[PDB]
Amino acid sequence: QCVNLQLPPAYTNSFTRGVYYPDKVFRSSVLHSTQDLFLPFFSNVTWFHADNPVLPFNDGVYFASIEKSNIIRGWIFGTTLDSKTQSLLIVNNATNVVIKVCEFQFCNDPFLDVYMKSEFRVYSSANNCTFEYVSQPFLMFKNLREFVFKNIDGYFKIYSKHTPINLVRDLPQGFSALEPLVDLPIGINITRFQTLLALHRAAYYVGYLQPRTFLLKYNENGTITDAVDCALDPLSETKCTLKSF
Amino acid sequence: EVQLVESGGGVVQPGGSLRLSCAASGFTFNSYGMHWVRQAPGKGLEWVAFIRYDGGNKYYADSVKGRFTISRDNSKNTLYLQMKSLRAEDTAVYYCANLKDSRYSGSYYDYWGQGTLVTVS
Amino acid sequence: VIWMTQSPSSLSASVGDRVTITCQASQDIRFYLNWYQQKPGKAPKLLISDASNMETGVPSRFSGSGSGTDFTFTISSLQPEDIATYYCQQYDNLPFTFGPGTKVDFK
Ligand SMILES: *[C@@H]1O[C@H](CO)[C@@H](O[C@@H]2O[C@H](CO)[C@@H](O)[C@H](O)[C@H]2NC(C)=O)[C@H](O)[C@H]1NC(C)=O
Ligand SMILES: *[C@@H]1O[C@H](CO)[C@@H](O)[C@H](O)[C@H]1NC(C)=O
Ligand SMILES: *[C@@H]1O[C@H](CO)[C@@H](O)[C@H](O)[C@H]1NC(C)=O
Ligand SMILES: *[C@@H]1O[C@H](CO)[C@@H](O)[C@H](O)[C@H]1NC(C)=O
Ligand SMILES: *[C@@H]1O[C@H](CO)[C@@H](O)[C@H](O)[C@H]1NC(C)=O
Ligand SMILES: *[C@@H]1O[C@H](CO)[C@@H](O)[C@H](O)[C@H]1NC(C)=O
Repeated sequence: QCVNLQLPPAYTNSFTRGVYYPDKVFRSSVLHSTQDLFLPFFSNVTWFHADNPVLPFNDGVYFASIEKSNIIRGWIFGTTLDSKTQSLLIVNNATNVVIKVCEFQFCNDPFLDVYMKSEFRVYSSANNCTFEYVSQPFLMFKNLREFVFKNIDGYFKIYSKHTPINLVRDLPQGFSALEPLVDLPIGINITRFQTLLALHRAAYYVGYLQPRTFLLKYNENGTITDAVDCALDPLSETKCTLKSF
Repeated sequence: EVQLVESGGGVVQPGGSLRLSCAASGFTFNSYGMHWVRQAPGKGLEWVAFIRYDGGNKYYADSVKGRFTISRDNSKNTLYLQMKSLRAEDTAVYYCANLKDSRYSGSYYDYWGQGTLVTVS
Repeated sequence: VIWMTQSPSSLSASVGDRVTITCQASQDIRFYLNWYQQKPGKAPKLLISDASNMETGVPSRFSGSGSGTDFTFTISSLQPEDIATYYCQQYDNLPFTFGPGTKVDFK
């Protein structure tokens, strides 16, 4: 059962945020140059309050949230977002993450209805399902949860990082790389997406990835501690050319 | 809240050039692709050009391809159209728009400006 | 290039009449058709997307359906405020195109 429940955008500065491990190869004590879809440094990221519009997916999405009450539960990814095409639904409940790809007929304004227990009010039907996956929760001071969503050659790739945050209303400064979470062999197009919130009877940020060249610094324990955006400015370009921070 | 304002119209001579611009506000301009559409007096709508959100790929209608250039500056929330070798047949009202598109731009909302008149004579 | 056409080029109807407008494509464009309504002096307004999905704020008297190469736009009961030129647009492939436009007059 669906229930029928526009402000200007706010912006924040993704200072040096949204960098993920480009592959699963171990490297240490080395500067590695790679080209991939990354969030540009110091970009203007759209700030929403958990206000739940349908957004473009473009070439991939950087999604971050700051909350202490688990309001954001999942995402809807697809094109038409109705029964005409296959759509990807990712939701997290108290014990498991449920991922399905079906011809969903989504509600005009989808959400989870929380009374402890909850009822899903996301879609009225789910026909011709092609993919299903179940595992441990993706989501489970304030908690900062960062995700990167890519869709390349039929594979929906998710990267994530979870840290404590002590800021009031913005993104933190400093470097933290996101690790691979899951790689789903789905084979569908994604052009638009929407966020699923838990509403009882928190804010998030959305940025977009670009084909950028990065210089990644791996420390002695094989983790990334810094990075240079080679197209940010003339100094960063010099640093990349000489492979030297 | 959402506005699109065209400017740079006016009267030019055949073989000349004119640079149009569109100021965007009230929405996340830097996340959306943008279109130019023109409408000659007494005629229907004609699609002119499309540019992706990152200012990367550019597409043109056959009738303007090779003469018109589409560009944007996401730091100024401004869309541009540079028209060279203008012909008498290019007389039209030019609109900037964010057209609803479930395949290419991923736009869920449809926005249009008021349009600016370009006359070639 | 996918070429679009519409029929009739113009029609006259009175208030309460049912009005149907046909849009066709030279190529199969599945369901990726937009319908616009333009009044003189104003920019076009989107009424229907994805062939049959109504835009928020659009009166329930408007509807549409179809797929492939043959689409229909319908007004179940024409109102005096519905006198406008209607255009169909395909966005299945670039370049995007608009149809000739169907002019609805007041009988
Ligand atoms: C979270 O969602 C999963 C969906 O898989 C729930 O697990 C299923 O629960 C139904 C009963 O409603 C069983 O018939 C299925 O066999 C279960 N599937 C699996 C893989 O265990 C899970 O119970 C939900 N958790 C909560 C708290 O609602
Ligand atoms: C929500 O709106 C849709 C579209 O008008 C309608 O079909 C549906 O019955 C409404 N649901 C409720 C609970 O009002
Ligand atoms: C971000 O927005 C500010 C205006 O608030 C602008 O001055 C700055 O150049 C923009 N930066 C980028 C990368 O767009
Ligand atoms: C699955 O798709 C086919 C069309 O290929 C359709 O006829 C069928 O009804 C769909 N299945 C369901 C449960 O709707
Ligand atoms: C998915 O994208 C590919 C590449 O553009 C296209 O050929 C295909 O028709 C699309 N399918 C759907 C259902 O959009
Ligand atoms: C690497 O790990 C060791 C513990 O084995 C730790 O003492 C050291 O500080 C770590 N180095 C970095 C750069 O984190």
